[PDB]
Amino acid sequence: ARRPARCYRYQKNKPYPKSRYNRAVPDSKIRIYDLGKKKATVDEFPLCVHLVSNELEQLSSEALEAARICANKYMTTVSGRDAFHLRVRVHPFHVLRINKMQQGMRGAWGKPHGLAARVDIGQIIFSVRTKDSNKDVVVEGLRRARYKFPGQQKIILSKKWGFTNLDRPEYLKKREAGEVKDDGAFVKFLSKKGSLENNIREFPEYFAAQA
Amino acid sequence: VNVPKTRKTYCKGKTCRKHTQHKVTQYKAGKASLFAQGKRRYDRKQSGFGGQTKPVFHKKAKTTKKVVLRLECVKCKTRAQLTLKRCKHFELGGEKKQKGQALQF
Amino acid sequence: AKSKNHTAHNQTRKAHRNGIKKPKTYKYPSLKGVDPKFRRNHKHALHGTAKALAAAKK
Amino acid sequence: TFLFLEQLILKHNAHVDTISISEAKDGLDFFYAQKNHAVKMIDFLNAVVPIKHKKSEELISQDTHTGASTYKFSYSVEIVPICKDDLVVLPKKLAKSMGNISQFVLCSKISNTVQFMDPTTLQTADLSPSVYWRAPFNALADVTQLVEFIVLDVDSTGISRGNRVLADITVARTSDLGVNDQVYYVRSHLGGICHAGDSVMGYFIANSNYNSDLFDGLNIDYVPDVVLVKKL
Amino acid sequence: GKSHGYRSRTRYMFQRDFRKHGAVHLSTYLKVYKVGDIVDIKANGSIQKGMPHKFYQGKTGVVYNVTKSSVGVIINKMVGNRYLEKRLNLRVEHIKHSKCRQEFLERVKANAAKRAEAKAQGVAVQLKRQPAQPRESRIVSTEGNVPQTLAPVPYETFI
RNA sequence: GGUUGCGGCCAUAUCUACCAGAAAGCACCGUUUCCCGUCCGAUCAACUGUAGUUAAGCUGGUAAGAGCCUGACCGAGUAGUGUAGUGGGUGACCAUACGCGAAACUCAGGUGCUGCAAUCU
RNA sequence: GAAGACAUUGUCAGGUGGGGAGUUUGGCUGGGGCGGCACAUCUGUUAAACGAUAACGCAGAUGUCCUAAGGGGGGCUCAUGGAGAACAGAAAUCUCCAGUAGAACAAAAGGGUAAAAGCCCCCUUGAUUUUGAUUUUCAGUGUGAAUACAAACCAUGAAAGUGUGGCCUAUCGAUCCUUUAGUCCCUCGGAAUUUGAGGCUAGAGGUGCCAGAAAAGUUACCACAGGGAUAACUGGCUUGUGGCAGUCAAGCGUUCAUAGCGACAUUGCUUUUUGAUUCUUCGAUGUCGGCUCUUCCUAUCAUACCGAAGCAGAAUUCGGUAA
RNA sequence: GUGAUUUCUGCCCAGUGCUCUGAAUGUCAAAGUGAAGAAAUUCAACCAAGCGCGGGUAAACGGCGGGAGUAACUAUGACU
RNA sequence: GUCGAAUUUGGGUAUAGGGGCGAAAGACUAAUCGAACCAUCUAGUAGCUGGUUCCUGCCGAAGUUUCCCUCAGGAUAGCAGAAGCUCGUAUCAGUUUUAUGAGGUAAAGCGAAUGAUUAGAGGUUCCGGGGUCGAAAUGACCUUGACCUAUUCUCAAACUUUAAAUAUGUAAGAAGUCCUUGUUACUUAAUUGAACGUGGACAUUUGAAUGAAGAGCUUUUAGUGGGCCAUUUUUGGUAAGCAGAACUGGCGAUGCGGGAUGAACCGAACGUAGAGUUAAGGUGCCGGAAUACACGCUCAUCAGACACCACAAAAGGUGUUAG
Ligand SMILES: [Mg+2]
Ligand SMILES: [Mg+2]
Ligand SMILES: [Mg+2]
Ligand SMILES: [Mg+2]
Ligand SMILES: [Mg+2]
Ligand SMILES: [Mg+2]
Ligand SMILES: [Mg+2]
Ligand SMILES: [Mg+2]
Ligand SMILES: [Mg+2]
Ligand SMILES: [Mg+2]
Ligand SMILES: [Mg+2]
Ligand SMILES: [Mg+2]
Ligand SMILES: [Mg+2]
Ligand SMILES: [Mg+2]
Ligand SMILES: [Mg+2]
Ligand SMILES: [Mg+2]
Ligand SMILES: [Mg+2]
Ligand SMILES: [Mg+2]
Ligand SMILES: [Mg+2]
Ligand SMILES: [Mg+2]
Ligand SMILES: [Mg+2]
Ligand SMILES: [Mg+2]
Ligand SMILES: [Mg+2]
Ligand SMILES: [Mg+2]
Ligand SMILES: [Mg+2]
Ligand SMILES: [Mg+2]
Ligand SMILES: [Mg+2]
Ligand SMILES: [Mg+2]
Ligand SMILES: [Mg+2]
Ligand SMILES: [Mg+2]
Ligand SMILES: [Mg+2]
Ligand SMILES: [Mg+2]
Ligand SMILES: [Mg+2]
Ligand SMILES: [Mg+2]
Ligand SMILES: [Mg+2]
Ligand SMILES: [Mg+2]
Ligand SMILES: [Mg+2]
Ligand SMILES: [Mg+2]
Ligand SMILES: [Mg+2]
Ligand SMILES: [Mg+2]
Ligand SMILES: [Mg+2]
Ligand SMILES: [Mg+2]
Ligand SMILES: [Mg+2]
Ligand SMILES: [Mg+2]
Ligand SMILES: [Mg+2]
Ligand SMILES: [Mg+2]
Ligand SMILES: [Mg+2]
Repeated sequence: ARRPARCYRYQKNKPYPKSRYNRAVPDSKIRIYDLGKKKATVDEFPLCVHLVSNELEQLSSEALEAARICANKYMTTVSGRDAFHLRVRVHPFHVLRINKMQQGMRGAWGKPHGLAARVDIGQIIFSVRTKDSNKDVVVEGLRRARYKFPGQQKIILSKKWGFTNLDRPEYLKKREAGEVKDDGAFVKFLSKKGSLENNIREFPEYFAAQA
Repeated sequence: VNVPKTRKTYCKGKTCRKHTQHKVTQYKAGKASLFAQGKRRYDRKQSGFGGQTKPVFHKKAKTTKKVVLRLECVKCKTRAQLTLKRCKHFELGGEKKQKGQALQF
Repeated sequence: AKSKNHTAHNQTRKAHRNGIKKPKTYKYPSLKGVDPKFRRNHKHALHGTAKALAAAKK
Repeated sequence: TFLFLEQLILKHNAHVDTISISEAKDGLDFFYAQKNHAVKMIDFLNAVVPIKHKKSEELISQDTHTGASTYKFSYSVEIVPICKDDLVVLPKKLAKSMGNISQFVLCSKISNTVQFMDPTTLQTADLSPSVYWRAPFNALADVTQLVEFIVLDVDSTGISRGNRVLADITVARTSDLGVNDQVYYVRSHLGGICHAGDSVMGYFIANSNYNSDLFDGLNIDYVPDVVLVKKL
Repeated sequence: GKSHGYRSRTRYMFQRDFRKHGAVHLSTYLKVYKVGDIVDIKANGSIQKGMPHKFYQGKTGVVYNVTKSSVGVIINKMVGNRYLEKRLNLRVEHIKHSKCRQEFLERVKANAAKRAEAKAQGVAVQLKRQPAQPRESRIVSTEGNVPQTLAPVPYETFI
């Protein structure tokens, strides 16, 4: 069934997603994208590590599947299965075509083959949030996810807090006051604009000046 | 389609030149009639030795004719023609659309 | 044997050998296409100003 | 006839040997691994429906070691276009030969061969594919031209070869029954199964402008005003 | 096969803008056009009568005729090694005055006044528009404004 | 300045929820003989300004409002892109040189302007 | 002797007549055939923000349906959700609140439309007469479709106004022949009258191969003019597929990942496979296999010397130099 | 047409042919017959063979399948 | 093989070309047969192959548009030549600027409509169902999806509020601007307007830049209607020295210097000579020109050596060098 991954490597053809014109497409190989302890608060896992692509390429749906298992399998055995939260950012939507078949080219349009990603230079593929002490397991876990992909990707230690859009000290500036509150998985911050009636309903710690 | 048996339109005919009542029916061919210069020329050209001396049409495509209407102004009896689009069914007089009847039987 | 079907190569080169010229404006355009009711009057209007200058310059 | 054929193929079940099936505008394609599998199907089709066909071939390899030149075959089958319940004008010579039947006919059975019936003077006549294809014609009006009528009374006259036939049916139009007064009275083959107050379908020839030359070679006055195809 | 209808390829062109559907505003109808006026064409989608063909969208011509609810515009269209001269009969929703000609007309009154005033003043005019000349000298002060020294920054990731 | 008739541009004019309206005008509101329309004088029709109201409509005000509208050493001279080289790189792609230059995001302010006639403590 | 106004013979007329003659037996086309129609057209997209733009590119539609589903005016608000009403339930009818269209507008798709272009009523025939100008397709020819006027006659509405078919983009056809309406006007040429025939202006009967022949097969008995503009074999580019090699190592190998078996992924080389293409050769490069005989490659079956082993010995397995 | 001798040569006449001491008012040329008209002309009845209708013919051309059900299972070169 | 007969054979005689003869092979019929030979009609026709005869000078193409039983061909526009004619600073320009239009690609967006899509958190059950406590309840106690509330991960050739760059329409005056009061069967309640006018006023800073071997017009006729390549955008296809498009530059039709060699790359486009100077490329020897100068790197028991270009990858290395 499968052709080599060298064939459907580079972004040549236009985005060809599933719709009312394509209709029939095969199921995606990758299915669940979040792994580890995914019912965890923001204060638990500060240290964030990314897996960043350094090439404008396509990663197939089964390149991510083999990569996601090996990163999880190493991190579960060594550091324990509830010492992290792995997140696969990349979703495979692009449908690849194959000319599986009066003459040769006398009528030649291909059938759907499989789903693939469309990754760009500096894009994040895998995102992992963890404790401060448990870094070396995450760096070596993503190392073995790197062998399953083609091209060049690199691991980066994030300066941000967890999955937040905030730095190490900037989150600590606002979390000490009543300016941040937990959402569920992610987080909610105080806003100066909006109705003043429901800015007092939520955020009970702010508007006091004491503790 | 369906049309009324009568129509109220512009007669042109010296005494008329206004809107008047026209009777409506339907255009019917008219017979071939020998002694016409085509049929005199054709019957000469076929007679003798040499066989079929003209084309004979087979490859037909259409399925519906156009509808022509003889309008006869009831005052002057001045006839006047009028043409419609192609259609499979065609009648005239009554059989009018009602308010909102569902399918029956 | 198949052909080459269509192109527009060399067509813009051919075009400029002889200009691409404009169609020469004229003082007084044709009243072809103009409202009949207006022309009908304008005929009679100039007949009068010609006859007015003809009677003036007599 | 295709919808009938799709049902008939399943009962006896000649399909199985195909790799796959695709479709096209006016039919569908069947694909077979072996050549002898596709010939049984055409022999089966020859049995149950009127057809015309032919085969042509495409070459591929031509291996210089023998027993494998490797050809690929294509059989092009055409079903006869006159459906089961159509209204048909026959050609004049054809009509004289097959029993001296009238030119203005309904179809009957649409089996291996096509068979016609004359609704007024009950009569039957057959037409084999070989005799059809050599001089082809087409139906005057199809199933999509039927119109709803309401039967009032049936006066039987006599004959019954096999269907209790020649019923002088008095009928009136469904759009006419409510409003307007008009009645049509017509002899018909539908004698054994016709009852008063029943809705019947049929061709209503009085308001139809056809364009058939065969019909143009008819007797604009020996032709029946109303013909009823079936009960219901 | 191919399809070259009278309004093919006009999906977003004759569209009606966002939050500007419905009835056209009366100032459209109360504007008075005369023979000679320059007008830009832009087809309103709501009004189907008197419409232009997709070619004349964005073209600008002269008026030549005026009648009950329309104007005759006359455009130049190019074809081969040539320009032909084409005559339109558009309804007044699909048309509006060229503001470039209205800019010109006001400058004609300015220049006639300059010449009228120049004779009363005493000789010289110079009424042509000169393009942007190269700029003159100046002494930029450092009084409460000392130069701020800058240098190139080092690379940091932040991702 | 407020109202009324007719408007121009058609949310800085809307929406959610609250709050105030002297004058006059709008309004709700009372009647069914007549022209008129209804299953119904509810709507539309006529009559009365009489018996009564600012309780609604209407006008303005309020809200770290929703929306909408203008800016800003806000993001950003970034994304994107016209032209150049016997530039780099196995390729994918990436730098440099003459130029043009966004959107989301952010912050700050704003919450109808005006024409003709009439008419008002 | 027989036969006899029958036969026979002559002219015309119907039937039969591959026994014989003459002729024909579309095009596009990743060779040709089959299929398809890209052969006349329409929406979206390909299409790279003026216009134009190809492929047997992708997603689909057309040869109709309508006396209203046309013209004018009037009177209303739709999809859906929520709250209530005996039989009545997810679906019946009545009542209220919300509702920028999420409804509907004959059929493909894209625009358009809210005191409407939608739904319900009243009145109607402007889907009429005379002919010219203009737009699109373009040669600025025809065909089709449309735009705005003019000169008449009408419909509707209190009125301003609106109406020359279907809210808009598709829904169709020359010359010859036949026929119908008009003028009831011209001509039949020695002169007349009535039959008959011919003309002028406007429609209809049709050619979907849609700017428009009247048309079945076969050749393995074959011919001619040409074609490497084009197939069948060597060669070339390509390498999906085949073959060969790493990398990571799932399961195995009683304990034991890596002595050795070795799945799936991910990176390559080969031209000993087969596809894809049509550059060379059609005024000809002899188209299978075998026999015979030289030489070259190593990706080494044996033969020389070695290293590893889950190598006691024997018997093996794995790897290195080496053709 | 088949192809010495020996032993055989099955069922089938719907189809295409071939054929008939068979039915008769269905079709149907030219000449002639009547009617209508001033005449040129038009409209009717009549009508040969063949066609169509019905029998015969396979040592004429030829052809010689399927499908359900029969008190477990089994469905026959049976029976329906 | 056959060799006493369906035997072999001489002379005579008969059968003639759509004819003969044939114990049947399309066999034979004077080296001729799936229709003999000879002369004439006949210089039969060919959209197809081959050839087409002296020198120099000037100008110098096309493989594209529409229609054709059209696709190896014609008609038609186009590009080309020739002959001119009316005039003579002419108005124009494959260009910029100023002023002003048009567009839905790139990007962006989805805590905006449309369509896809990963996670939790808060709620709501008379309402898609199960379990727990049940005589039932428009009941509670647990739950998995549906929708609701603010959040969150990721997208769209045939989705979109916003929206570039490049490419594209018009204007920058004498055929113009202002006053004066005439003409009309059109238009207005109204000599008010409308369109063209008489008379008067305004001139070479006459109203942005740059340019202009002159500006305009007519007639007529050749060849061509197989193209191919390159940078960027691109559809088909796994790919191709593959198939199909978009703008520009080229080869074809073109030599000269450079890339050893080469249709298209880089430089540069040619009458006949002398002197100087350079381009792209080079300067050990072949080979005209520095075994120049300067700072470094690298040692290879397959070193490496100049765009297009004649290939190399994942993965490794206490080799050595900077961080
Ligand atoms: Mg004869
Ligand atoms: Mg060509
Ligand atoms: Mg084509
Ligand atoms: Mg219209
Ligand atoms: Mg009341
Ligand atoms: Mg009232
Ligand atoms: Mg109040
Ligand atoms: Mg606010
Ligand atoms: Mg015959
Ligand atoms: Mg014969
Ligand atoms: Mg013959
Ligand atoms: Mg062909
Ligand atoms: Mg074909
Ligand atoms: Mg375009
Ligand atoms: Mg309508
Ligand atoms: Mg005479
Ligand atoms: Mg016609
Ligand atoms: Mg015809
Ligand atoms: Mg033949
Ligand atoms: Mg053969
Ligand atoms: Mg033979
Ligand atoms: Mg021979
Ligand atoms: Mg070739
Ligand atoms: Mg040779
Ligand atoms: Mg040789
Ligand atoms: Mg070796
Ligand atoms: Mg026999
Ligand atoms: Mg024999
Ligand atoms: Mg039989
Ligand atoms: Mg028989
Ligand atoms: Mg028989
Ligand atoms: Mg018989
Ligand atoms: Mg011989
Ligand atoms: Mg000659
Ligand atoms: Mg030259
Ligand atoms: Mg033709
Ligand atoms: Mg040639
Ligand atoms: Mg577009
Ligand atoms: Mg984009
Ligand atoms: Mg797009
Ligand atoms: Mg051609
Ligand atoms: Mg080619
Ligand atoms: Mg050439
Ligand atoms: Mg050159
Ligand atoms: Mg080289
Ligand atoms: Mg260059
Ligand atoms: Mg030297």
